[PDB]
Formats: sequence, C-alpha cells, structure tokens
Amino acid sequence: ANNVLVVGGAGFIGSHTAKLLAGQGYAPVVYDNLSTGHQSAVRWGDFVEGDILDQARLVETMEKYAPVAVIHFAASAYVGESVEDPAKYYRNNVGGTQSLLDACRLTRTQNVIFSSSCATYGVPSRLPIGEGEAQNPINPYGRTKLIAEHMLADYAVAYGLRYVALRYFNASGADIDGELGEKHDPETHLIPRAMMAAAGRLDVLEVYGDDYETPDGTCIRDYIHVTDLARAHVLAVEHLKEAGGNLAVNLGTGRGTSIREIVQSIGRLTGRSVPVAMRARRAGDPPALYADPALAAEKLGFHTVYSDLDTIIRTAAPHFGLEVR
Ligand SMILES: NC(=O)c1ccc[n+]([C@@H]2O[C@H](COP(=O)([O-])OP(=O)(O)OC[C@H]3O[C@@H](n4cnc5c(N)ncnc54)[C@H](O)[C@@H]3O)[C@@H](O)[C@H]2O)c1
Ligand SMILES: [Zn+2]
Repeated sequence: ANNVLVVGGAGFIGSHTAKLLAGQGYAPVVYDNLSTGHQSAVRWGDFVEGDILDQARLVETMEKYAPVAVIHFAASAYVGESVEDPAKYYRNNVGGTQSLLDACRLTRTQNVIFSSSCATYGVPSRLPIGEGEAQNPINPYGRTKLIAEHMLADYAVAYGLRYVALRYFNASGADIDGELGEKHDPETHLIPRAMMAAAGRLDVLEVYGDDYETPDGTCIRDYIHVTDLARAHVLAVEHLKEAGGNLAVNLGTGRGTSIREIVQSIGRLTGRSVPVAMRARRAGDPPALYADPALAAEKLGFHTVYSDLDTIIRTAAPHFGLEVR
C-alpha cells in the first residue's frame, strides 16, 4: 500500500527521510537498533526496535508491513573507526546488508534504496567525480560500502531485486523548521565539530593544513543538506515504483566548500568565531573532493535546493548551541 521501511530510520539522515516520506503521503516504518540513533526521532510512523542482523525479526517486519520499498541507512559510518576496527564495519555493513537483502528476497520485498558513499571512489582522476570513475577505496568504510554495492548487483542478477544506490560525501544541515538534528556521540563530522567549538562545547577545532593547492589554502570537500538527501532517497523510491531501472548515482551540488569558508560562514551567521588550531597538512591528502551531480539530474530529475552553504549553516547552528543573527 504505502508503507516504506526505513532501516536506520532513527538516525540523522533516516529520520529526515521518514519525515519527508510522511509529508508525501507514505507511512514510514522505522527499523533501527538505536545503537547510534534515537527513539525520540521516530515521530512519523511505527517503530520496530531491532538489528538488521536479526534476520527473523527483519523478515517478520517485512511480512507485517509489506513495504513498497526499503531504504537502507543502517550502517557504521566512521572512517577512522574503520581503519582501527575493520571487524565492526565488515560485520555491520557487509553482514548486515546481506541479512537485509536476504530478508527482502525471501519476502518478495522488491525495491531497495541503498545509502552509499563517495568514499567508494577513493582518490579520483578528474574533478568533479563522475560515476564512471574507478572505485578504489582506501579504507574499510569505503571498502564495505563498495562491497554492498556489488552485492546489490549480484542479488539483482540472481533474485531480481531492484535498487538505487545513492553516493554522497558529507550530510549536513538540519530540517529547516528546527526540530530535527544531527545527534552523534562522539560527533566526528566537520561542520558539527566546528559549530560545537564556536559554541564552546569543544575547546578547539584542529584543522590539518592551510597550504593546500586551493584558493584559500584549506582543503575543499563536498557538502549536501540532509533535507536534499531525504528528497533524493524518496525520488529513488518513486523511480523504482514507476518501473525504473537499477541506478547508482552521485548526490551533491557539484561545487565544493573549503574549511575556511565554513568557519567564516559560522562566524558571520552566529557571531561566534571557531577557535581553529591550524596543524600541519598530512602528506597525500587531497586538496579537493566533490561529486558530479549530472547523472542524478538526468535519471531522477534531482537537483539540490537546500544545499547552499548559508542554508546548511543556518539550519544546523541552533542544534549546536549557536544562534542565527
Ligand atoms: N552522515 C554522512 O555524512 C554520510 C555520508 C555518506 C553516507 N552516509 C550513510 O548514511 C547512512 C546513515 O547515515 P547517518 O549519518 O544518518 O548515521 P546515523 O548513525 O545517524 O544513522 C544510522 C542509523 O542506523 C542504525 N543502525 C546501525 N546499525 C544498525 C543495525 N545493525 N541494525 C539496525 N539499525 C542499525 C543506528 O542506530 C542509526 O539510527 C549510513 O548508511 C551512512 O553510511 C552518511
Ligand atoms: Zn555527525
């Protein structure tokens, strides 16, 4: 009917996507083990506490709700944690995804929207990064996201599963209306850390390098507003509903953002400066990484509409002890 199973739906991007689904008349059903997400963020439909590795419980859930699509956000997502603890990432991201895909095929639950990462590309050859770019990830996090992408392809071949894999770099901002935000502990993402530091919730923001080959010398990365991510994941649902073919596309603005720009923007919009501690650049670290969004525009009709820096900063700031002036 209109149930959409949002796996990992108690987390940052998943909860925003559940909110959006409900706005478009779907009934999001959240399946989440609350390991890093929050029960209080499940505000737009039913909640099933459970682990995606609990295959009986996941199958039971799919049988009860007969979802028209499954959106898979349920993963371990931290790069540095993945180098030191690869076990966690192979278990959650490869084992967990296989359990989810088995639950899907065994219940004839057909449409899977997979939240992937541009970390699958590793170091690229040209900028911006097109989907044709080789995928040579350089850490277990990127590795395990790539494995899930290929597992999706193999399950499509064998079982006729239909899917859209969505690749992006950095989820940012928060819901425009202010009641839903990014709550991680530890918080490892750049814009939240910079804001926490400006707010005095962190003492410093260590920034590694001011001598990159970039306009202001600080490194450039790719940021997309979480509401835009919600929009794309639901468009992906529509795509498969309308008998669309399997897809793997990048999500983003097509334009990068430097650390300096972010720090400057925060100081300007909140009146509080970020206490930056500039450290030596790490050798072999890329000056710029950002994705080519053209294919998503073509295949999904998707453009970002909330991912200007000012909107990202303005909507996130109130969640980290700052005020927009
Ligand atoms: N945040 C980003 O910048 C970013 C970038 C690229 C990709 N992604 C992908 O987005 C998805 C979630 O991102 P988030 O940033 O919202 O992280 P998040 O941790 O806020 O949400 C993750 C959710 O998954 C749940 N979960 C984790 N393992 C589970 C399991 N085994 N069984 C059931 N529930 C489980 C957690 O409790 C949490 O609610 C992940 O797939 C992540 O790789 C995020
Ligand atoms: Zn975070």
